Amino acid sequence: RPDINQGNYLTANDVSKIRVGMTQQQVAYALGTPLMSDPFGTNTWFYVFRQQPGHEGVTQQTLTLTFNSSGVLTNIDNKPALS
Amino acid sequence: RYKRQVSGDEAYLEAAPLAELHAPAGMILPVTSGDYAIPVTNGSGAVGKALDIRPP
Amino acid sequence: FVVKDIHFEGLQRVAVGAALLSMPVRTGDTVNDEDISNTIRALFATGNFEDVRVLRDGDTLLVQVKERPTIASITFSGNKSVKDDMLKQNLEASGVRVGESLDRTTIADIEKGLEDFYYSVGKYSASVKAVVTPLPRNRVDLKLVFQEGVSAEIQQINIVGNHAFTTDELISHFQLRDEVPWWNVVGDRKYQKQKLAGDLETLRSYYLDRGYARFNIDSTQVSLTPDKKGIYVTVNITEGDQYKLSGVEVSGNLAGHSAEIEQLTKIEPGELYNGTKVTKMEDDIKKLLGRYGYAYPRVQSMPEINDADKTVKLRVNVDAGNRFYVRKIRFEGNDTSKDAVLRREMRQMEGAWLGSDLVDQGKERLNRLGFFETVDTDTQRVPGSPDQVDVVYKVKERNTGSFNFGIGYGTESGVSFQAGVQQDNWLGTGYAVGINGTKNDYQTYAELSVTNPYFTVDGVSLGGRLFYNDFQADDADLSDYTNKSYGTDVTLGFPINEYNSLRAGLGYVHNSLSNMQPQVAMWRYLYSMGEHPSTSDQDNSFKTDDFTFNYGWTYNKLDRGYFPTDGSRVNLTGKVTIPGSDNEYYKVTLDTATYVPIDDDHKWVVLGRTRWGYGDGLGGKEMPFYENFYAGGSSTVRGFQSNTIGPKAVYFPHQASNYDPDYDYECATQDGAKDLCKSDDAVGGNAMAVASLEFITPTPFISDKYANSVRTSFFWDMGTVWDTNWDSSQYSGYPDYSDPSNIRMSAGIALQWMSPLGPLVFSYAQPFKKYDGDKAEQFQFNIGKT
Amino acid sequence: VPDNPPNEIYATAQQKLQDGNWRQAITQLEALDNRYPFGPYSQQVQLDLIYAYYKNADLPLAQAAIDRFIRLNPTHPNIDYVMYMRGLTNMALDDSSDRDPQHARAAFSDFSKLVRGYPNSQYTTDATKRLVFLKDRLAKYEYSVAEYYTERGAWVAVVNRVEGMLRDYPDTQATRDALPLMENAYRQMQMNAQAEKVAKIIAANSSN
Amino acid sequence: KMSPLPTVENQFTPTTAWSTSVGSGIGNFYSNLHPALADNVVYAADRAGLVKALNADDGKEIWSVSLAEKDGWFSKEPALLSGGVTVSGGHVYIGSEKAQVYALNTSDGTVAWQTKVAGEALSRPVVSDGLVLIHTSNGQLQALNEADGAVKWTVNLDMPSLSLRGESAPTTAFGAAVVGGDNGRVSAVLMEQGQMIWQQRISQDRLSDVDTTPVVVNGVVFALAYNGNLTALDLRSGQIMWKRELGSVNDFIVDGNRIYLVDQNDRVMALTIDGGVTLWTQSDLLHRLLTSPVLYNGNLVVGDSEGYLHWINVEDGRFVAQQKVDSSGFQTEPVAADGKLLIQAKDGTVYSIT
Repeated sequence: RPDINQGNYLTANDVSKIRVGMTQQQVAYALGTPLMSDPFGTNTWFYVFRQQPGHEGVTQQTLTLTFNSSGVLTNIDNKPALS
Repeated sequence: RYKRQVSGDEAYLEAAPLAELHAPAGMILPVTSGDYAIPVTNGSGAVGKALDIRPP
Repeated sequence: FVVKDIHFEGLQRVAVGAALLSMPVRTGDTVNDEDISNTIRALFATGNFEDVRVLRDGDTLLVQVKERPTIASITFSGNKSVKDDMLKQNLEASGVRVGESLDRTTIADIEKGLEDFYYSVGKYSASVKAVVTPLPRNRVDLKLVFQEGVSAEIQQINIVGNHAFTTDELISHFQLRDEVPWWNVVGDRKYQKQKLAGDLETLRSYYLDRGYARFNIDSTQVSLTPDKKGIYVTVNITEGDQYKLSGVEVSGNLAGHSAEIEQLTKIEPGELYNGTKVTKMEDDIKKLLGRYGYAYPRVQSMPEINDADKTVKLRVNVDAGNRFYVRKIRFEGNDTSKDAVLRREMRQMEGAWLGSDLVDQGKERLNRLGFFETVDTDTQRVPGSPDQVDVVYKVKERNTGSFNFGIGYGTESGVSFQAGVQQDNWLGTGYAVGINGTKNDYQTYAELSVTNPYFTVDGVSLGGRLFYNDFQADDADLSDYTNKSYGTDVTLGFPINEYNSLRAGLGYVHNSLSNMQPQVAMWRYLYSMGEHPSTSDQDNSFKTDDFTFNYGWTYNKLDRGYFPTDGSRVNLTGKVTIPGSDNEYYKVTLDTATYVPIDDDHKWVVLGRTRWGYGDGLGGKEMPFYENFYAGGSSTVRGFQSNTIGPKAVYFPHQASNYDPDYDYECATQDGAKDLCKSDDAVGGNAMAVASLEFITPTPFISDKYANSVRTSFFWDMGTVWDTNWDSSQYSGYPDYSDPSNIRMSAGIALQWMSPLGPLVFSYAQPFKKYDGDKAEQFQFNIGKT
Repeated sequence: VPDNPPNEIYATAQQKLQDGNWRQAITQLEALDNRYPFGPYSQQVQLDLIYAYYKNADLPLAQAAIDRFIRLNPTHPNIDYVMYMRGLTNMALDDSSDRDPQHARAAFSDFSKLVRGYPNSQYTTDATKRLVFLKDRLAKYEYSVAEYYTERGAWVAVVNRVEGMLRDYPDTQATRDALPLMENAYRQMQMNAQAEKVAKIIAANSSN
Repeated sequence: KMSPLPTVENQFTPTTAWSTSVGSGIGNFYSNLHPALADNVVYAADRAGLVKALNADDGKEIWSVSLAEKDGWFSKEPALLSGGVTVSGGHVYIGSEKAQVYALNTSDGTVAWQTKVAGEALSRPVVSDGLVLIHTSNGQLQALNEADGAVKWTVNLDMPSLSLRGESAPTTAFGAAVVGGDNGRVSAVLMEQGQMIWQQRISQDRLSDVDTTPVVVNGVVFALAYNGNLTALDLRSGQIMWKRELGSVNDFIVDGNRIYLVDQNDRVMALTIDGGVTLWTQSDLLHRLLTSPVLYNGNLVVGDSEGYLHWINVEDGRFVAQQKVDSSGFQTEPVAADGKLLIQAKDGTVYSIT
């Protein structure tokens, strides 16, 4: 079937321009709007870069960004793959 | 077309009531939006064929 | 001005409340002229009124008004070529309909509008005149008087400034026409801007592909005779001389993928300039930048002309855009076809980054279904977002229930009727259901079919078939027997390559053989089945029930389904009996078609067709004779009568059913038959091989203006059929029907084109090598589906 | 239609409406409304025309009657009826779930306006029930898309929609059925930390 | 509908001095191609590319020559001659739909010169000031040298999206060519190098106006347009003096102090030159697709679609004669000079009329 593509495109370089202590607008400006957040209690930018060509399986890096009460980057979690 | 002649007729329904979802501890359900929200209009009028939809 | 009261005059349909609601000024307000002007043009903006006056009474504010006249009737007079109801349908959409009112400023626009429609369908002399009759109580009846007139036609397509090519041979590739032969379906001679638009581009590409990089269209005049019945198209051009491709030069906000784009734009220098390879690059780069997330990559290319060498340097401006993300893929207008039925044909994913082309692929793949009349895309920016978007497809659903009736004529089966009732979108589920029938000389076929194109999410289909086939061997120019058969099939067909597709299915069949004139080969198979009937009485009846596993491989890489000039088609179909079946055999069929062009213009083509067939029994039984292979005929080995190639019957002496002279029989005892009889009528075989070497060429006498609609072919056909269970030892006096060395051959001409009657294909063939018994049929034809 | 005086034609159309033969009523009324468009009780006719249209299942003609009636008369006593009928007219086109939900939405709108503007109306209580239906219906439409994309392989697309459902139709049966697809959707992208919460939302609530 | 065939008692009774045939002629194609008379000889032709010279009293053939280029015995391509014929200075000028203008020798029919132009040379070539003026289907007003046919200069008029089948042959006065335009405008240009003087618009879905042949007298140009007004322009400024709401594309004659034109819908009338006041009007040949009117022996002669020649009195608009002369029909213009009344049916058949 056609190639399944899901989430945000992450250029692996755009991930460099982001460092802890940023407001949501800068990350948003440097990574675009996140397709998904956490809609339950907390607030966390979910940047999934999922792509799946047919009969080749999924390649996926997950860039999870945790902001504090005041909408400022406190945690930068990068998973460049899965197993 | 032919399906509408059945609705324009009189057929009625009684479907899934509305039950509010609980919120576990250490989290919360998302926001209300409020677009699709039905007020509690009190009382009883005739419903489903019992109601006279003839023009007053 | 203190307003202590608002008073109305002239209100009839519009009640006080609506007017009073509409006004900015209100009772108790202090008013200036501004607030009155606003009020006036507020009242005017409700669509309810024609003239309005808001004036000051002593203390009161008086709103005077006259309402628009209420349409009570819409009548139609002179509209020969348009349904009153459809014409009404357009009108209620545009704005005018009974119950509503008439803006007396728009009658002109109504007239011009309908008149515009008529202009946009051919009749430029068309005149629509709206007569408006008043009635009491501010009512009105509007009668539309139509003077349609004659539709115009293109008296000429002309091209000036062409020296490298004849005008006609350029018009040969066009959509618009100036000639339309009675025997050709070359297209109509009606005019629409879109055709011209396409023709310009075709004309452009024609030159651009042959190296005319400086080719330009200077202008295009559409002339029109004063009598409004004649149309002339002139397209003026400037053909600059030819050019070799110097090289490619990339420059723009490449997004840093300049390392990869050099590979896309590699070229062999000294290659004649080609406008399609360019476009291919332009889209390749655009595809790459699309793969990397960018929604709308732009690639533009201009040729830098170097007259000295006469070699063009291709200057490519890339302009990679931004990334966007599809929040939603929406569907509206699908009032009967479920959402999942539209959403499957998507190539753009929800909750993923955007691909401008992937949004169009979903549009085309929505068109291909034939489920919708019109289908359009709309890309809407999400409110308050710099990169999020909703893609919305708007569909207009079409009735897919169909009555179909066809009719064909061919030397292979005379007249042939097809007829059926069809529904390709059953209840808006994507299921296709049909009850269909076919009828020719030697058989009648009737089937009921239900199929699901997406039993798997990825395009694997689910087949279901219930059938009835009545077959009469005599009419098929074979030895006599009757096969009435019924049964059912279920089949999976999975896609794999867009050029290749596979299928596999389970099928149950029941054949009731009857009325078989006793011959050796046929009976040999009956003994294999444990059945031993009378050899002197064709009063016989044999019935079997068989379960089979069927498989198939289709491969299609033809450049064009119609008049292919390159590529190859290959079809493989195989049958095998699964234990439990009365019979025990397998069969295998392989069809090969291969087109080889040998000139750039693709008008001299070499064809190579092959057909291989082999089947056999497994458990010491034999393959049934009604599953045999044949050769000779219009579509296998021309020059020969259908099915004539192969083994011939060896009849037993028998007493005919209702014997009478005047009629001819085969080995009838009542004609003095006491021993086995050699014969001419074919029986078929379990092993078949056919091959043909055609040479396609240009048709040599029809004017180039439409000489491409007709295909000539010079062919050399070869064929053979034989029987591997044949006992040469026991039948020495008769030919060896196990020998495959008996090659039948023929050479001939074939013509192909499209008539008002349908698809035509002729063939005049001479069989220079035929073996004894073989029947010739030199002139063969075919009209429509057969 | 005969050119008899309207007082008898109304009686005629008043003895065809009761009969249940609508096409018969329509023409006789239509005569009256087309011919006499602003009598003292000519809206009383428009209402009957709307009523006849609705039952004769000529809905596009019913809508265009309603909207005219409202446009010209929004403060008339019986707009609750004329709006309730607008609701019914769209419910009729809805025909229910897998298909274009715009009609259900429009119905939702009409009935919402009805219950807001006129809560003590005769038609309010039934309208509520119809709203309860249309709610879960509109939710189910989302559930379907979620389901397809769940079959597809897109999970982002799923959780976005299940989330959307949780935002818009949290209190519907369709939404309760949808949470497992979100949990799965997370588990497929290895956002287990997020799936785990959805799991709690399920476990801490009824399937009903 | 189409108006019937007027029934009229005609004293006098006209005849046919002779009739010669050219090969197939213009066919059903709207074309300007018409006969040409000069010094007792008649030059005519067909779309196919065949030109013939004829004695103007016998209709007998002096010479005949084909201009359709052939590659061997087998191949022949039509020349599509469409604009002409014009004879002046011992040359025969004809324009091709192949964008070629041919100049033939009046003596032997030999091609003096041939020239590529800016497009379809539909217009009647007009010869003046030692130049041949061509008005091409691209609104190109070119001037070829009368001697060698070199493109001396080119003017470009803007063209609407939709046009009637052109074009407008100009009239030359005081060293300036006055031409009508598909634009709906009359443009005056200097003959020397094509200098733009003035450009006057007389135009008024698809309502437009192609012009076609204006006529100048005493510092007044007269021009006519499709469903647009008839106008008397001042020759110096091109300023509109008086108007008249009526149109046409076939030529009109100016004679005495009257004007006669053939309307859009084939109405013959008589206007005053000073103010365009209508005198007499004949609506009896409506929509019969009349040809250009000509003035012959005090009568107005017009051909029509069904091949009838109509002779009408110029005093009150009464018919004076009627005649059937060819089945093919009459579309292109008659030629009425030297007392010889020539005309050409669509099948290339020329007709002397007495």
